[PDB]
Formats: sequence, C-alpha cells, structure tokens
Amino acid sequence: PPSSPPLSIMGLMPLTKEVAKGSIGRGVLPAVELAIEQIRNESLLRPYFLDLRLYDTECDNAKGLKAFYDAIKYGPNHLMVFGGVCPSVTSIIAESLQGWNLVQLSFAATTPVLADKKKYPYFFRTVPSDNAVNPAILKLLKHYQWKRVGTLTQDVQRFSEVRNDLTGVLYGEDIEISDTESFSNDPCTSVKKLKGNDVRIILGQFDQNMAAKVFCCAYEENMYGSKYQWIIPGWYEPSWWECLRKNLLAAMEGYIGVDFEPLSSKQIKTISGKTPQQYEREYNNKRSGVGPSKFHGYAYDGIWVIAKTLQRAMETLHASSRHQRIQDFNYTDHTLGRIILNAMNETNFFGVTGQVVFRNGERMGTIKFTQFQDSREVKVGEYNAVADTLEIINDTIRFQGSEPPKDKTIILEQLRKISLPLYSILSALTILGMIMASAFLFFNIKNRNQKLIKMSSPYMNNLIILGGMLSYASIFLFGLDGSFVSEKTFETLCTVRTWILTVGYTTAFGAMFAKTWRVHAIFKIKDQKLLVIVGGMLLIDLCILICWQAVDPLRRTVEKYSMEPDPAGRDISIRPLLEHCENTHMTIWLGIVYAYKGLLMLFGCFLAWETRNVSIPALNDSKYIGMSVYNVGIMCIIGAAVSFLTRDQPNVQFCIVALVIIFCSTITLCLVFVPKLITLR
Amino acid sequence: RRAVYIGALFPMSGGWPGGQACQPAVEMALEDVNSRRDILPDYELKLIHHDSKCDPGQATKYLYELLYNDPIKIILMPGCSSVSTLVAEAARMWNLIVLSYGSSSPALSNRQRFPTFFRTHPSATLHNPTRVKLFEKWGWKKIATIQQTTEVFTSTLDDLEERVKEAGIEITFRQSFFSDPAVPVKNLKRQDARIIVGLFYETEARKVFCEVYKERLFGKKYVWFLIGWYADNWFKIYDPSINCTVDEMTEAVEGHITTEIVMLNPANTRSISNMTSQEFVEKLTKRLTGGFQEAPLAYDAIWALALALNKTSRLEDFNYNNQTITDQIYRAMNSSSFEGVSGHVVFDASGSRMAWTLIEQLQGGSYKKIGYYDSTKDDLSWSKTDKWIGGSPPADQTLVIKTFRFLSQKLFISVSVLSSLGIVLAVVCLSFNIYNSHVRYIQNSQPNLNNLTAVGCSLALAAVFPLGLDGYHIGRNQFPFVCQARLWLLGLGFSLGYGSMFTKIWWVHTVFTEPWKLYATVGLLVGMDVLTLAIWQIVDPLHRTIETFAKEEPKEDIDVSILPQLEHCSSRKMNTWLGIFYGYKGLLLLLGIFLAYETKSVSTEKINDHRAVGMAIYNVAVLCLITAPVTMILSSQQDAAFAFASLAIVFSSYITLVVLFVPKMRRLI
Ligand SMILES: CC(C)CCC[C@@H](C)[C@H]1CC[C@H]2[C@@H]3CC=C4C[C@@H](O)CC[C@]4(C)[C@H]3CC[C@]12C
Ligand SMILES: CC(C)CCC[C@@H](C)[C@H]1CC[C@H]2[C@@H]3CC=C4C[C@@H](O)CC[C@]4(C)[C@H]3CC[C@]12C
Ligand SMILES: CC(C)CCC[C@@H](C)[C@H]1CC[C@H]2[C@@H]3CC=C4C[C@@H](O)CC[C@]4(C)[C@H]3CC[C@]12C
Ligand SMILES: CC(C)(C)c1cc(C(C)(C)C)c2c(c1)[C@@](O)(C(F)(F)F)C(=O)O2
Repeated sequence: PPSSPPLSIMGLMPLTKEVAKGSIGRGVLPAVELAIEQIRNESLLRPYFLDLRLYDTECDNAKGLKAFYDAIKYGPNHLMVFGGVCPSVTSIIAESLQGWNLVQLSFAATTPVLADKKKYPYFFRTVPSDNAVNPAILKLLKHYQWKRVGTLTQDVQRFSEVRNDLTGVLYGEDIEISDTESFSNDPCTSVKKLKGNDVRIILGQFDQNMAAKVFCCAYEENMYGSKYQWIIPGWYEPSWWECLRKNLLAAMEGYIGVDFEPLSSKQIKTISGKTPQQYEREYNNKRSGVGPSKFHGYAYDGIWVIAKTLQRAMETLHASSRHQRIQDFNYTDHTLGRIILNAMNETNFFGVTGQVVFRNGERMGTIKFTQFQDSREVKVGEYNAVADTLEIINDTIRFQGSEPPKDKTIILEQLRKISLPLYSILSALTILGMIMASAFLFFNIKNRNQKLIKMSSPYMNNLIILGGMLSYASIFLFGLDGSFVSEKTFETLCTVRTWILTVGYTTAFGAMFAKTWRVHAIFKIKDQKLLVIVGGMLLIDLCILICWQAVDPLRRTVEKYSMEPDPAGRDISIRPLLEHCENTHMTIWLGIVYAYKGLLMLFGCFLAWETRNVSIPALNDSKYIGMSVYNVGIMCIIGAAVSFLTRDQPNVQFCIVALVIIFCSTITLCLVFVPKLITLR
Repeated sequence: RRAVYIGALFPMSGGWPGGQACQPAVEMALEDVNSRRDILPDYELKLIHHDSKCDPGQATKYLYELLYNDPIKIILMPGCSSVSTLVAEAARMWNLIVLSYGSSSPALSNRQRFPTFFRTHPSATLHNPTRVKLFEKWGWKKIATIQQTTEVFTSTLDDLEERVKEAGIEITFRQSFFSDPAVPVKNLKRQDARIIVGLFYETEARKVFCEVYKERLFGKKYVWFLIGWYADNWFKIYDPSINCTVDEMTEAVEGHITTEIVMLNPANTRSISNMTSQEFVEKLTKRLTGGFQEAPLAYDAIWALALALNKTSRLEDFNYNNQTITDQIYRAMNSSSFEGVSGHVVFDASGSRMAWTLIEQLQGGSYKKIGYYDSTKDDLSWSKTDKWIGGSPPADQTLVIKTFRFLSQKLFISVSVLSSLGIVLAVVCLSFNIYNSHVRYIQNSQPNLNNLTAVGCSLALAAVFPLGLDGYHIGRNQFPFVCQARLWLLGLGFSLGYGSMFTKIWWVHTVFTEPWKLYATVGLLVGMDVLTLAIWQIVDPLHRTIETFAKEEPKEDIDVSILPQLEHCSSRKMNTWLGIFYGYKGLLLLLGIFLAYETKSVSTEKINDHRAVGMAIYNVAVLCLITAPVTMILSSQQDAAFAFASLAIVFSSYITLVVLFVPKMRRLI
C-alpha cells in the first residue's frame, strides 16, 4: 500500500506470557490480523489503508502509562486507540482523552463505572458490563412471576454500583426490594439477619473467592432446597472451587449464574459473508497451541465497526481538504473528535454477536444464563435485550422440587371456630332439660281439676315454662359460627339471638310475680289483666329492641390477631381471625336493660318483703321463689360481666354462658315445680 | 547563581480548591530562601505550576507537558490525593522523588509498593481513634456508613473496622456510589438507622443533603458525622445543579459533627526562619474565607528539602534514567528530621508525627467548639457547650423499656375501706356475744364457735392486705414472705369458720336424725386440711414468678417501644393440682347443703341456729364454686382478677355475719 498512510491504530494489551492475563494478550490477536487480512483482500478504505502499532501494558499502571507516553512522542499522529483490558489502566486513561480530542474503544471494560459520559465521555466499548444483566433478570422474574427479593453484595466500587443501578431500574415495575445488607470480608453476621425473614430469593453480586465463606455459613444456617434460588454473575472461572466439600457440593447445586455471551447460536450470513462456525474454524486453524479466548469475536466486531464508522466519517462535505487533514492532524482538532463521536453515536449493524449498537456508550448485547447441574455447568437459556425478549428451553433447567418456589410463605386464613362438640354436648343437655320441661307439661296439664289447680291458675305457669323453653333453646344460636356458617347473615340471627332471650326471661319472670301480686292485692276480668300487663311490657321490650336497632345494631366486625401462627407442621402462616358485633359506637345499651330487670326484681321483691311478714304457708311458696331469685340474680350479673371482659377467647364464652342459663332455668324451675308433684304423690 | 526548575500540581476547583493561596504562600516561602546564604551557595530554587482541578485527566495532560516538553525536573509537589496516588505509581519509570503536602490516603504508607513517595499531611487514620471515644462515651454500638469509592477512603474505613473491633463495636451496613448518590440514602431510611458516618467531598455533599431533605433525615435521631476540612460555609453556596433551596439544609443539617486536625504549632516559639504563626498569618492575609488551614505544610516541606540539599552537596547533570541520586536523596529523606513551623517535622510510615486533633460542632448557623483531644494518653479536654434537640444523645435503635403492668392502686384503698368496716363489725359482734354470754336464748346456741367463725372471716378479710399489691411502689425486693402469706392466711381464715358452722350441722343428721368430742372433732377437721396442705405447702412451696405479653406500640414517649411483663407466684404443675384441691374443699359444703335439705323445719330446740345458718352457707358455697374457676381462668388479665376476688369475701362477711347476730340482738328485746 504505497499511495496512502497507514491509518492509525494504537494497540494496548498484554504481550508477554509472564502474567495469566498475558494469555489474553496473545489469545485474541490472530483473529485481529485475520480481519486485517480480509480488509486487505477487500480494501474498503481506498485511497487509504490501515495499520496498527502494538505496545505493552503489563497491567502495572506505570509500565503501560509510560508506554502510552512513549507511543505518543516517538510516533506519528494517532487517531484512535484500541485496547484496555486491566481495569486500573483504563479507568486512568479514560479521563485523559478530553485533553487530546480522542476516542477509545476496547473489549474488557466490565468495570461498569465508565457509563458516566459526563465523567468519561469519549469512551466506548463493545462488551456489556454487569450493568446490562438486570434487564434480563427482571424479565426472568416476570416469566416466573417471582416478586420478592433479598439483595446482597459486598462493599467495593465494582459491585456496589451494580446494586445502585438495579435499585434505579425497578421504578414503576411492581416489585419491591425488602431487605438488604452488605459486608467487607466476613459475610456471616448477615445471612442470619436475612434468614430471620425466611426469604426465598437471593441476589448476590460478589467476587469469586468469597463463595466458600458464603455457603459455609449458609449450610450452618441451612438455606437450600426448593424454596431458595440464587443469582450470581457467571464470569467466574469455571471450576472455581479449588470449609467443607460435600456440604457445599450438596448445598449449592441448582443456582443460577449469569454473564455475557461469548457468541451467537446461529449461522446466518454475516457482513463478511461468513458464519460463526466458519469463524471458529478460522480461529482454531489460525492457532496451534495457544490458549482460547472468549472476548475475541467482540473485538473483531469492533474492528469492522471501526472500518465502517471511518467510512461514515469521511463521507463528509469538505472531503477535499479533510482527505489530507487526516494526515496533518496535530492532536488538537476538537471539531474532529466531535465529528467522530457524533458519527458513532448512531452506528448500527450486524456481526457474530447479532446486531451491535450503543446507548450512551453501552452495547446492546447477548447473554449466557447457566445452571450448575450436578458437578458441572450448563447453558439454560438466552436473553436478547434490544427487542426485550427471552428464550428458554425445556428439559434443560431443573429445580430440586418441581414447582416455582413461591417467594413469600404458606399464608392461610383459618377462621377460628369455637367448640367442635360444643354445638353438641351441652346442647343435648339442653334437650334433656327441655324434655323434662315437656314432661312437666304433660303431668301438669293432666290433672287440671283438683285441689291443687285452684292454688294457681296453671296457664300462668305454662306461660312461664314457655318463656323457659324459649330462653333455654336460645343457646344453640351461640353454637353457630365456624361450621355451618358462610351466609354472612350472622347479624340477622343475633337480633333474634337477643330477642328470644329478652322475651322469654322477661315474661316468664313476671308471671309468678304477678300471681302473688294478685294473691296479695285480693288478700293483703282476671287473666286478660295480665295480658294487658305484658302488652305494656312489650313496649319496653320493643322500644329498647329498636332503639338498639336504630341504624343496624349489629356490625359483623372481623378482628385480626397478631398473625403469629405457626402450628400446622406445614410451613405456613395462618392469620387468626375472629368476629364480633356492636352498635358501632360503644357498649352502653345494656346496663339500661340490666337495670330495667333489676327493677323488676326489686319491685317484684316488694312482694318478697311482704312475704317476709305475710304468714306465707296458706297457699304458696314465695320461699321457693326467693332462693331462685338471689341465685339467678348473682348468676346473670356474673355472666354479663365475664362475657364482655372476654369477647376474646370464645371457646369458654360459649360454655359459661350455657352453664349460667342451664343452672338458672333448670335447677330453679324444675326443682320448684317438683313440690307440685310431691303434692299429687 | 545556579538554579533548578520545579514543577508542581495544585488545585483550582473541585474537591479542594484551597491552595489558591497556597501557591502564593509557597512563592513567599521560596523568595524567603534565595535571600539567605546558608540555603545554597549556587542554586536558586525555581518553580512551575499548573491548575489540575483535582481532575486526573487534565492533570495527566499537564504532567505530560511537564515531563515530555518541559525542562529537566527532579521532584514534584502535588495536591489532592487521587493525583498523588497516580503519580507515585507513575514515578518509578523515571526514578523520581515526590512529596505531597495535602493528601491523606492511608494506603500510601506502603513503602514497598510506593518506594519514592513522601507525605507530610498525616494519614487521616487519626480521625478514627478520636471517633471511638464518643462511641464509648454516649453509648453507641451499631452503625451505617456511606462513602464515595476512591482509594483514599475505602482503606480508611477498613481501618475503622478493626480499630473498633478491638472494642467489639458492630457494623451492620455499608453503601457506596460514584456520582448518582440518590438511591443508597433511600436505601438507608428504609433500614431506619439513626447514625450516619460520611466520608466524602464538598461538591458531592451539597447534592447529597439537598436530596436528603427530600426524605426527611434530620432532627431528633438522625445524627451525622462528616469531615472537617471543608470550608466553614460550604453548604450555603449556590448549586447550579439541583432543585433545592438554602433554608432547607440550613435547617436540615442541624446537629451534625466534624473533626479535623491542627497543623501549626499552637505554641509561641521563634521558628528556624525567625518566624512564627502569628506573623505567618499576617503575611498570608497580606497575600490573601477558604483554603488556608493547610498551607503551612509547604513552609515546612521545602525547608526540609533544601536542608536535604545542604546535606547532600552535578545537580543540573541529571537524567531520569539515572538511579543513584535518587537513592542518595531517598536515604537523605529517610534520615531527614527536624523541628519547624508545624512541629517535629519528621517522616515515617505511621504518619503520626502529630497527635493533636480538633472536634467541632455546629449549633444553628455556624461552627463552634466543644473540646480538644490527644490520643497518646487518651487524654480528652472538654468545654461543655454541646446541644441536642432533646438534651441528650440518642442511641442508634429504639430501646425497649421493660415496665410492669401496675395494679391500679387508686382502687385498692376502696376495698381496703370495706375491709376495715368488716373488721369493725366482726370484733363488735365478737365482744358482744362473749360479753352477754349468759342466757337461754343466748347461751343455748354455743356462740363460741360463731365467734370463731367471724374471726376466720376477719382473717380472710385481711386477705385484701397482702395480695392485692405488687405492681406499685410497695416491696420490689422481698415478695415470698408475703406471696405465701395468701395461702396460710386463707384456710386459717376460711375453712375454719366455714367448718365452725359445719360441726353444728353435722349433728342434725349424725345426732338428731358433747363439747369436747366436738372441739376435738374440729381439731381433727382443721388439722386434716392443714396437714394435707403442709404435705404440699412446706414441701412444695411457691415463689414470685414473672410472665410477659407480646411487644406493643406505646407511642406515649419520644421513641421507645414498651415490652410489658407480669408476675404472680406459681409452680410448674399448677394445671390440675390447685383446682382439684378447691374441689376437695368444696365437697364439704356440697354435702352441707344436703344436710340443709335434711334439716329444714326440724328445730330440735337444743341449738337455736339452723334457719339462716343454711342460708348463709348456701351463700358462701356459690361464691366459692364461682370464684375458683374464675380467678383461675382470668389470671392472665391480672388487673381485675382481684376485682371479683375478695369482693366475694367481703360480700360474704358483710352479708354473712351481719345476719348471724342481728336477730340475736333483736332477741334481747
Ligand atoms: C343492679 C346493678 C348493681 C347491676 C349493674 C350491672 C353492672 C355490674 C354491669 C352492667 C354493665 C357492665 C359493664 C359493661 C362494660 C364494661 C367495660 C369493660 O371494659 C369492663 C367491664 C364493664 C365495666 C362491665 C362491668 C359490669 C357492668 C357495669
Ligand atoms: C355495691 C358497691 C360497693 C359497688 C361499687 C362498685 C365500685 C367499687 C366501682 C364502680 C365504678 C368504679 C370506678 C370506675 C372509675 C374509677 C376512676 C379511676 O381513676 C380509679 C378507679 C375508679 C374510681 C373505679 C373504682 C371502682 C368503682 C368505684
Ligand atoms: C357483686 C360484685 C362483686 C360485682 C362487681 C363487678 C365488678 C368486678 C366489675 C364492674 C365494673 C368493672 C370495672 C370496669 C372498669 C374497669 C377499669 C379498667 O381500667 C380496669 C378494669 C375495671 C376496674 C373493671 C373491673 C371489673 C369491674 C369492677
Ligand atoms: C341450701 C338451702 C338453703 C337449705 C336450700 C336449698 C334448696 C335447693 C332446692 C336450691 C337445693 C332449697 C331450699 C333451701 C328450699 O327450702 C327453699 F326455701 F328455697 F324453698 C327449697 O325447697 O329449695
């Protein structure tokens, strides 16, 4: 090529084979010269042709930096620089370019921090940092609908930045980030803080040699199974593991590693006219005994980029003078670098890695998801991101269980229910005393005409026992919730659940009061008098009933416990739930009625203090009444208190309310009317 | 008349545009010396400088102009810390020397990795052992940090970590960022922590706290440590790059804290150059608030340099490629040591020539002092000018106070009144019947036993006194002497009088369908109960025991959650042991009422006490039958078990013995 200058490339990388990274220093090059030879055979840049001046870096910043200076002073006017693999050198070089009107490109800046153009403007690259994995991860989570995460990193630049982007990308993307920690060197003082939440998911964005310590404490807290899936980068050295061997090997297996993709999977015609398989054949033929690269074809793509974007550049109106000012350029045409950058901001085409384009600097690229399937690593899927897609293949992945491990818990509701048999046991006892009630009916109504019938019009007493039965079968209505209930008309019964009680007790406790009141007020119409008395008593009854029932009187209020339940033996959570009902204001509408009936007792007990000076034994047994009254008085008040002070535990709330009533009604009434059978017999 | 060029690197913007005046300051120091003849017979120290901005890229450029197209140099004088960190690694591909005056990145003490570097600004590690002091003082133990992630700091913080692990302090959080500082603080507030350390630069910080006000991190429990070598007003100034005001940080940063280091010799001594800090400062002000505290290090540094040069002696006969002169002068500086403006100006790896520090607070508008300190003795001088909105240091976590559920002592007194009245009535009827203890309607009923009855009831009436009270300022130390007092007092009060009448009833079946057989029968009865007690009582006694409920959400104080606990004596097998006992005792009156069902309308005219006897007996029986399960079940609500508990007993006596002698009283008439 004699007509033109050799157009600038300033090449920077390892060259010796003293350093392990020195591998790369020569493990990539031959494909680079391969493309050079291709463009030699094609010669796009007619009238111009290309060339490169290689130098050493050694990734000790001094040597490479001096070498950079050296290639400056003792060389031609260069335009573009290629390379920068070791981090510390490139993070240096990046900012020195704004002073010389340069642009650079390279193929190892996984160091993400370079995204800030406001810091490092003139930089470009081809390889995707760890930053452009998060889109993939997001989409993965969507495709499994996992929606709760426990983040975890370790405090250095290169990872903390990843985290502080991920937090920024999930804005308006309906998943939370609950917990968080970090650490420097000792991780285990954190994983148990995390286990304290029993969370099901792990992100981990941390360097190689720490996984040992990580899982060594994990096993000692035992996070593994199905319920715990993990995410890690994939750029680790495969077979990286060389406190316990087998413990880990059993524990770890089944995670996800993730990283950049080396190459595509598809043999479509390229820009060159070639294919991946052709590429690697050309590769392995081009080498004999040198280690294999993985960040090479990206490089080749970049060289083709350099070519075509150069071509874009020289497609310029003032090509007349610029086709020489290539050559007389003295490191200082600011406009030129602006030209080049504006050019490449919209470069766009295909290569081995699919299309390759830029956004603020960064590649849109291709991704390797992998899983660790029983002592080896395997591909699992793929994520094109420029189209915001995904491809996953069956019969490849695996969990240790079978299902997507859900991310929260065995939450369960489990509406409590008082007394499995308590609907039955004591209710049958009620039926016992009830049939005794009907027995008293039979053996009472039999006689109906005898010396004892005139002692008392027994229809009054029939009414008493009527209210008895009513009050007495009220109980089962409290035997209601839990089973036999989803109707939501619970409020409907409760109205009845007091209506019945009120009436039965009221009437059947006024009757004998009025019996003896009549006996006195004659002695010191007869029967419809007492219907008048109770038709007035209805006014008190219904007036209080409906005043309570002003708005609703009954609001089904589900009350929630502490959700502190774990007793299933099934790894679940049951938020204990219960019910109740009030006038949705306060518990004031009750001492009213308790007082109303205490007044019945007392003014009825005016007859009692009469009886205490009456010469009772003529015809009746108010003595039999007084024991009853004191008994029931104290018992009812106790029930009234103990209920409201224990709306909480219902398991007994239904019992004690039974025992009070059953003792009251039965061992009052039954063993009071028994004398009226001793008489007959 | 010889002279030697120098290049050197300075600030004008960015992290520390303070050496604006140091540049003239060193010019002053320079023209000091060529005037003197003990300095150099021939050489006159020249200078070059360039602006850097503390942007290493532009600095790299100026460096390239310095070496590659610049005059022959030997030595360099840079500023901020990143830049030194660079050029040190850069040097040894020329075999230079270098010295910095400002930079404190501790990692540079690695003489091996960095052979040819010298400092005078001490390694900033000295900031730390200060800090632990306050962490030992105000009782703080759990912390979060953030930081910008340059080499200068990360190592500093890793040093912090161990320098408190010696004192077992915890670290439980970290963050990091480069220039988008927004999110990690948002991460912080959702890890709720109270304390903050920061370690960063100005033009970050303004942005930082600007954002911080938009998530409400200040005031009562949001304390911040920072750095002191900022300006004294850094936050007041216009930010062209945010959406904040002035007043918001003027109110939001309030309370924060700073530390820094004293550089000058605070004393008053003639210098080597016939100078002192006073006239020093005068000259600075003469040559021209920000960027001043730090200059003197030059006026020590270069003096030390030229002293090296009096030591050493060709000089213009130099090359980068040579190595020998560097080793000469490097041994020189390894040996170099004297006393100058700052103090005992000497070099080492610890960077701890100095020892004297500075604390500083901010209290509403500007910066102020609290005390000073020196680490060599752990000696802390204080001045007692602090402030907190609250009046005392908060503590990195809402602390839990473990109070007790009191027993509402305001009500205790009421039933105590009832107790006293019952006592009055008891002794009244007691001395009554024994006084007029001779009649037929009086002596023909054996009221001695009735007196016993009232007496036992008085004992169980005292039973309010011991057991109604723990959860107030009553004992707090010795419960068991009163705890067990419920038990002995009970039956000695209860079962005795209860059986005192039972004996009377026992005859109506056992006799009608003496009074030494009787008295000893009672002795057998009481002692039966008592020995069956003591087998469990003095063998298996109780003790004061504590129980607790769930944590709560008080919200009746500044910030502290409440964890109540309760207390009452019990042993580990009180499940059935205690209720079946109550049942045993109860069977007596169960049969007592059977005896009542017998002895109705059967007077027998011998003892004139059956009628309301049975009535009272029934009255008691129901109360016991009720109260046992109820105090059993309703124990976890300690507050009102007592409510029923003794009222029963009161409404026993006040409706038991009352009946006993009133007709007998009326029998007098
Ligand atoms: C004739 C008289 C003596 C009968 C009076 C009945 C009384 C004892 C009944 C009626 C209403 C009841 C109250 C209903 C509501 C409450 C509020 C609760 O937080 C404590 C119990 C308490 C305070 C109950 C105690 C017993 C009570 C006051
Ligand atoms: C038959 C008689 C003796 C029964 C009387 C019941 C009495 C003891 C009840 C009814 C109302 C109750 C009061 C309700 C309100 C208060 C105010 C509180 O700050 C102190 C307790 C105190 C003062 C209670 C003490 C006990 C109390 C007075
Ligand atoms: C016949 C007698 C014994 C029955 C007396 C019923 C008593 C035990 C009832 C009626 C009113 C009730 C009180 C209602 C209000 C309060 C205030 C609360 O902050 C503590 C409970 C307390 C103090 C209750 C305890 C039980 C109580 C005192
Ligand atoms: C305990 C005692 C006071 C002796 C008593 C108990 C009863 C019960 C039926 C409740 C067991 C009783 C009476 C007295 C009566 O004489 C009456 F007066 F109450 F009528 C009666 O027959 O019933």
